[PDB]
Amino acid sequence: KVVLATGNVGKVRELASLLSDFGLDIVAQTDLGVDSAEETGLTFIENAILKARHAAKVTALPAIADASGLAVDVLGGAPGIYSARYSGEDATDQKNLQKLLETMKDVPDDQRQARFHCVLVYLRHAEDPTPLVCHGSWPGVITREPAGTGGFGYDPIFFVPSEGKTAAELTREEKSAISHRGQALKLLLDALR
Amino acid sequence: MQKVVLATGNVGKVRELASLLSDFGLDIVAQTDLGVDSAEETGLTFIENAILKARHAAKVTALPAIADASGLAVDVLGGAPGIYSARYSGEDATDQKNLQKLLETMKDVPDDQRQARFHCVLVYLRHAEDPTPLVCHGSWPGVITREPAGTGGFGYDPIFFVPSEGKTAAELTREEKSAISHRGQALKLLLDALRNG
Ligand SMILES: O=P(O)(O)OP(=O)(O)OP(=O)(O)OC[C@H]1O[C@@H](n2cnc3c(O)ncnc32)[C@H](O)[C@@H]1O
Ligand SMILES: O=P(O)(O)OP(=O)(O)OP(=O)(O)OC[C@H]1O[C@@H](n2cnc3c(O)ncnc32)[C@H](O)[C@@H]1O
Ligand SMILES: [Ca+2]
Ligand SMILES: [Ca+2]
Ligand code: NA
Ligand code: NA
Ligand code: NA
Ligand code: NA
Ligand code: NA
Repeated sequence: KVVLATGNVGKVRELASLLSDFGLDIVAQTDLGVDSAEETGLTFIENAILKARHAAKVTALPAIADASGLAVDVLGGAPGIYSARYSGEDATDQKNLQKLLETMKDVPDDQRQARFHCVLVYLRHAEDPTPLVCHGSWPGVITREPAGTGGFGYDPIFFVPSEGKTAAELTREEKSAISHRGQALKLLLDALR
Repeated sequence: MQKVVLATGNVGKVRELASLLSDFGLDIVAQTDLGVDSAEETGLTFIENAILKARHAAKVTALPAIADASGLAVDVLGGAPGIYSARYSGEDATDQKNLQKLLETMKDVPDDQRQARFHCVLVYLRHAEDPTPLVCHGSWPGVITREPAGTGGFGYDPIFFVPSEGKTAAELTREEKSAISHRGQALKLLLDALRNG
């Protein structure tokens, strides 16, 4: 039994069944009454550990967490670890991507490079001194208009060159095969076996 | 021109890190030379403690920083001393006091139950608040001896037998240890990450 230490349904959709396929019994932290951890970390790695640790503390189960975000080159890597609250704590996925959009409206078509980052952590117990920490990243280009209805977050404005479409235009299987998250997950599963 | 602070006060670690970082092309300065005091290690993992030490140095000096958090995990002791390796014998701890304590602790542990592993995490931070530090790790299995042997290295090396070599970590040359240790492995990964960064 392993707790999935996220409240993000888009993350759950991209993780839970692949983890199950692998052979784990996955429980969403909300089912177990785990509230949101304080994300006080300055890096994806530290925040992923904090969220996994918070869930492992509450439940006494091993935990997997995901800290991820979008880094845009012209913005010096923003919104980065502040991706979820980019437009404030009114923030929704649509409000965040539209702010990003508005922010980049005068950025030339050839300067819109970006990269998604993902750190996945597996903690055997809350105080595991050697958690499995796996990361992935995924380069793309920020579009000027959203396209596609799949995925979540900034997916409609993230053009994926290798696919010739945005992340939201991919099927879930396609996106799982190549994303920052799918790359990290492959490394995590390798490490687990 | 541009310096990188080595965020450790452990001379044994400096001896094992500085020369390859210099060969790579980094201008390395030990944090003590810049007057940096030891950070408070409040982390529960090697990775968190390596990040905190790198960040403290980076903040104090305004230079990129590399830190190492490492320790010895003994199976029969449930992984102790672990992240508490440096302070194992307490507030007066020295390498010899720490290894002798561990010795004494393991006195009645049978020969087939003395397995252990060194762990190393190295971190590189461009700035104190770098959201994506380079984080590399290495581990190295061995067996705890009953008596110290060898004078090389530092820390618990005299009591860490390495089955592949048929001698303890302290009986290895500097070159032999760097080729196979938890730290040699992590450092080459870090150099690879730095180049490809
Ligand atoms: O902390 P948890 O509960 O896991 O949920 P969260 O959504 O608050 O998670 P983060 O702090 O890790 O927030 C990261 C964000 O990065 C964005 N993001 C992460 N992965 C994404 C993906 O695959 N596609 C689009 N956006 C993604 C996401 O929409 C948020 O803006
Ligand atoms: O924190 P810094 O300033 O780097 O110095 P420190 O010596 O306090 O560093 P740690 O908290 O990382 O302590 C780790 C320890 O693990 C031991 N250790 C680490 N690497 C070792 C090695 O290669 N051989 C023997 N012992 C080692 C070391 O002697 C300490 O007991
Ligand atoms: Ca969050
Ligand atoms: Ca220390
Ligand atoms: Na979002
Ligand atoms: Na989201
Ligand atoms: Na220690
Ligand atoms: Na030492
Ligand atoms: Na070494």
